[PDB]
Amino acid sequence: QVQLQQPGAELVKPGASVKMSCKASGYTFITYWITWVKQRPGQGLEWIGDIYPGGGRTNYNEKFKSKATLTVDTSSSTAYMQLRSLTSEDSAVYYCARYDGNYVGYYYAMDYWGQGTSVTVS
Amino acid sequence: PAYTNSFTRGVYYPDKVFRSSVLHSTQDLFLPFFSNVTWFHAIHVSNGTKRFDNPVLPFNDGVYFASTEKSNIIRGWIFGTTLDSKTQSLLIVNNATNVVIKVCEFQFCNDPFLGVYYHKNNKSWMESEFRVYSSANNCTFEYVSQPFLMDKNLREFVFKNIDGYFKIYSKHTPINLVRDLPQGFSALEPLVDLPIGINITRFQTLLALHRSYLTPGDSSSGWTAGAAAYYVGYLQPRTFLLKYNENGTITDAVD
Amino acid sequence: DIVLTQSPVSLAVSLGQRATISCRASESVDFYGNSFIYWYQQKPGQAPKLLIYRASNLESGIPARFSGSGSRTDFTLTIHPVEADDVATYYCQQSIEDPRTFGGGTKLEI
Amino acid sequence: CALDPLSETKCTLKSFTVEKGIYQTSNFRVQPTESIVRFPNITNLCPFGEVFNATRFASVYAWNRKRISNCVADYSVLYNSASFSTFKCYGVSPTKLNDLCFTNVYADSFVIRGDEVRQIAPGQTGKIADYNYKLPDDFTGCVIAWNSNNLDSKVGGNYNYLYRLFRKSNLKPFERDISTEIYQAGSTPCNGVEGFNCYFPLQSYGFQPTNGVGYQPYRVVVLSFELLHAPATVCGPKKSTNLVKNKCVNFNFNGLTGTGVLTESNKKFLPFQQFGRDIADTTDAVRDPQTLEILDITPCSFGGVSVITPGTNTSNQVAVLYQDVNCTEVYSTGSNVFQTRAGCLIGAEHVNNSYECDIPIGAGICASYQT
Ligand SMILES: *[C@@H]1O[C@H](CO)[C@@H](O)[C@H](O)[C@H]1NC(C)=O
Ligand SMILES: *[C@@H]1O[C@H](CO)[C@@H](O)[C@H](O)[C@H]1NC(C)=O
Ligand SMILES: *[C@@H]1O[C@H](CO)[C@@H](O)[C@H](O)[C@H]1NC(C)=O
Ligand SMILES: *[C@@H]1O[C@H](CO)[C@@H](O)[C@H](O)[C@H]1NC(C)=O
Ligand SMILES: *[C@@H]1O[C@H](CO)[C@@H](O)[C@H](O)[C@H]1NC(C)=O
Ligand SMILES: *[C@@H]1O[C@H](CO)[C@@H](O)[C@H](O)[C@H]1NC(C)=O
Ligand SMILES: *[C@@H]1O[C@H](CO)[C@@H](O)[C@H](O)[C@H]1NC(C)=O
Ligand SMILES: *[C@@H]1O[C@H](CO)[C@@H](O)[C@H](O)[C@H]1NC(C)=O
Repeated sequence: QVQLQQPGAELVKPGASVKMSCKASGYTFITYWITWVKQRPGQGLEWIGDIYPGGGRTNYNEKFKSKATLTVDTSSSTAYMQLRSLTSEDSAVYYCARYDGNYVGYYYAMDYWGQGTSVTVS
Repeated sequence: PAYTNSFTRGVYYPDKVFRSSVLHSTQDLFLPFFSNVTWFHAIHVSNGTKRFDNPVLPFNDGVYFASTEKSNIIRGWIFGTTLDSKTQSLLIVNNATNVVIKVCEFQFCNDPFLGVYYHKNNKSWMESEFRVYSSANNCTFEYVSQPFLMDKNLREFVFKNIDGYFKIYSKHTPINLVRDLPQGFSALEPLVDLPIGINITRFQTLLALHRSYLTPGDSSSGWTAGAAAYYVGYLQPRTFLLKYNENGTITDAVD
Repeated sequence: DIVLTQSPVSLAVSLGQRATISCRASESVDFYGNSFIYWYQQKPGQAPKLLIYRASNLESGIPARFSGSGSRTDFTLTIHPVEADDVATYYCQQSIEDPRTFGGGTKLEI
Repeated sequence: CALDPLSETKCTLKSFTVEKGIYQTSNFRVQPTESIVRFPNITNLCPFGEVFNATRFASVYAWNRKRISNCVADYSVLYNSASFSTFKCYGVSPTKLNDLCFTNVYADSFVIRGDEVRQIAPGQTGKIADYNYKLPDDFTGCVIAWNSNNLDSKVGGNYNYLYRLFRKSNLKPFERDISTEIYQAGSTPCNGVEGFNCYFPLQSYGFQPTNGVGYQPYRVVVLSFELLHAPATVCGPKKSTNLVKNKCVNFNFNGLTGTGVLTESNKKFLPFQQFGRDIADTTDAVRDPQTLEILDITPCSFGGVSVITPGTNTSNQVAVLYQDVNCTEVYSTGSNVFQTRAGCLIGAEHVNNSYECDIPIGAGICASYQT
C-alpha cells in the first residue's frame, strides 16, 4: 500500500546544484514527517534534516545547515532535496524516510524508506 | 481624638535574619518608644444610637494596629493611595475561614462593610453579600491563607510597604488591662510578605457589620459595635538596638 | 551530539545460533522510562529496514527472532535463531536529542 | 622553590643557606571539590490538571482557551500519563519541553471524534481543521489527544458536543467562531428560518459507547508556545541537588552562594527564621529548604604553611607544618603523620621523651634534630 520512491541515480558537475525528488504514496503525505538520511558508500548513516509537509516546518542539521535547502510540494505529495556547493566529499547515497513523530507511538521510528539515489559528483 | 502612650511596643524582627546572643543594630521604620498613640473609637454606643466614624488616616510609611476586641469585631484593613478605581487598592477580610486577599481597582462606598446575616436553618453567621466596593478592575493578585484573628488577648498587627512589598508581622498576647497597652515587651513574628507593588498613602480600618447593623432601622439591637476600638501609631526612621536570646526571641530594645 | 558505537563490527554466527549486537550511547537515552533507540537492517543494494523501535518493541512484519534490550548508555540486540538471509548491516539510532545520530554499524556473516 | 618545602623556605628567605628555625613560606587552602545547589519544593505549579482534567469540555467550534504564565510547566505528569494516544510536537522536542522557556503558554481544549484527531495539525484539511479549529503554518506547540468514551458518551447518546458543519470561509489560525447565524446555501435568503437552501452551521455529535474507536469522542488539549521578546514567564522548575555533609563544597541556598563545608548542628532556629549570622555579620548557618534542620557553616579550613628545618650546613631534611588544620584535610601525607594543638606536622616522629626546647612550633611542642 504505502510506496515511497526516489530517482535511481543522479550525476552532477562539481560546483553545481542538484535537486532530487522524494515521491511518497499510499498514505496521507501531510500527516507524516519527511526525514532525510545520508549514507556514504561503505560508511554509516548520517541525518540531514526533517520536514513536515503541513506548514513547511523545517529542522536542518548544524553540519548541513549551509548545504541542505529542503522544500516540499504538497500538491504532488513529493519532497524536493536541493544540494549546493557540492564537493568530492558529497558523493553519497541519500535516503528519504518518514516518521510519525508521536511520543506515544514510534517516536522518531523510520518504518518506511525510499529506494534512495546514488549521487556522484565528478 | 484620644491619645495614649505607646509604652514600648511594636518591635518586629528584621527581615529574615537570625543571631544567637548577639547585639546588632538596624535602621528601619519603627514605632517610637514612649510615643503618643491616638486611641480612636470607631463606633461608640450612645437606644443604641449610631456613632459611626472610621476616619481616613494617612499611612505615612507604617501603621501599628492594636485590637482588644474579644468578639473579633475588627475584621479588615483598607489601603490605597487614593482609595478609588483610578489606582489599585488593598482589601483585607478576616472571617473564621481562609483569608481573602483582594487587590483590584475599587470604587469604594462611603461605609465599607461585609454583609453577614444569621440563618435560622444553619444557626450561624455566614456572609450574605459583599458591599465594600462597586467594581473590581485590574484584578492581578489574589492570595489565600489561614485567618489572622482567632479566639481579652491583645493583638499587634504592624503594617509596612517597602520596595513594592507589603509586609505584616503579628503577635498574640493575653492582657489583663484592656484599657491600656501593657508596659511589657513583645516581639512581632514575621508572617507573610505580599508583592502588591502599589503605592499606599491612606490607612483605613474596616469593621464588619452584622445584619442587625444592616437592618433598615439604624439601631443595631441584635449586635453592638460599641466595644470596637483600634490603636494607631506612626513609624519613623530611627536606628534601634535589639537583644536576641539563644532561642532568638526578641526580649528588649532601646531607642 | 550523541555518538553510538556498535560491537562487534564483524560477527560470524552459524545456522541456528545466537547473534549478539551491542550499541553504546555516550549520553543517556532513557527518558521517563522510555528508551529511544532503533535498530535498522540494511540489505546490500537496498534501503535499511526498521526491526525494533524504542529498543524494546517489535516492528510489524519483523520476525520474532530479532529482539532488543538495554537501557541508558548500553543497548543490546539479540537475534535468535540466525538464518542465512540475515546477512546485512545493523545500525542503532538514538533520537532523545537533536541532532539524531546513528551507530557505526555491524557486519553479520553466516 | 616549587621542588620541595625546604626549597620553598630558601625561596622565601632569598638565601641559599638558612639557619635552624621555623619560617612561614606559604599558606594552605582547601579548594572545594564541587558546587551544590538546593531549592525548596516548588508550589507555583502551572494548572495542568485544571485544563487537562476538567469535568466539562466545550465544543470544538467553541474551544476553550486558557492562558498559562507565571508558573512552572511540569511536564513530568504528562510524561507519566499512559492513557495518551497521540503526543506530537511541532517546532519543539517533547523531551526538551522541560529544558525550554516560553514567554507565554496558551492551552486549548475541545472534544472531537477519533478519526478527526489527525485534523488538528498545521497544514491539515477537513471540516474540523477549516471550520472549527485551524492551526498556523509556523505553529509551535504540542497536540495531545486520548480516548474519552467513558465520560463524553452516554447510553442515550451525548449530543452536547457540536462541530461547525457549514461555514462560508475557512477559519483563520487561532480563531474561535461561535456564531449561530443560518447558513445561506443558495440565492434565496434565509431570514432566520431554515429551508431548502438554509441549514444550521453546527451539527451535534452522536456519541455512543458502541460506536467504536473510529467514532468515539476524544478529549484533545492543545498547548501552544510562543517565543516573544518579553521576559519569559513559563520556565521549568529548578532541580535540587543531593545534600552533602562533612565535605567542603560550594553552596547556593536560594542566593546565599557561599563557600565552605556544611556540618550537622545542634542549635534550634525560629520556625520562620532560615539562616543566621555571627557577630561579624557573616554567614553562620542555613536551614534546609527541603527538610527542617540546621547545618553549621564553617569556612573552608586554611592557614599558613610552616617548615621545620635544622641547619642546612648540618642536615638536609625538613618536616612540613600545617597549622590550624586537622590531618584529614591534608611532603605528601603518609610519612609519620602526627597531630598537635598547633596543627598537623608531617615528617617528624612523635616521641614521649622530653628534652629542652629548641625550635618554636606552638602549644608546648618543640622540634630538634636528634636520634
Ligand atoms: C500626647 O500625649 C498627651 C498625654 O500624654 C496628650 O494629652 C496629647 O494630646 C498627645 N498629643 C500631643 C500632640 O501632645
Ligand atoms: C467567611 O467569609 C468569607 C469572605 O471572604 C467567605 O468567602 C467564606 O465563605 C465565609 N465562610 C463561611 C461562610 O463559612
Ligand atoms: C531556648 O529553648 C530551650 C528549649 O525550650 C530552653 O531550654 C532554653 O532555656 C531556651 N533559651 C533561653 C530561655 O534563653
Ligand atoms: C488526569 O489525571 C492525572 C492528574 O489527575 C494526570 O495523569 C493528567 O492530568 C490526566 N490524565 C490524563 C490521561 O488525561
Ligand atoms: C518536599 O518533598 C519531599 C518529597 O516528598 C518531602 O520529603 C519533603 O518533606 C518536602 N518538603 C517540603 C518543605 O514540603
Ligand atoms: C655551618 O656551616 C659552616 C659553613 O659556613 C660550616 O663551616 C660549619 O661546619 C657548619 N656547622 C654545622 C654545625 O653544620
Ligand atoms: C579533625 O578535627 C578534629 C580534631 O580536633 C576532630 O573532629 C577529628 O580528629 C577530625 N575531624 C573530622 C575527622 O571530621
Ligand atoms: C608514648 O606514650 C603513648 C601514650 O599511651 C604510648 O602509647 C606509647 O607506647 C609511648 N611510646 C613511647 C616510645 O614511649
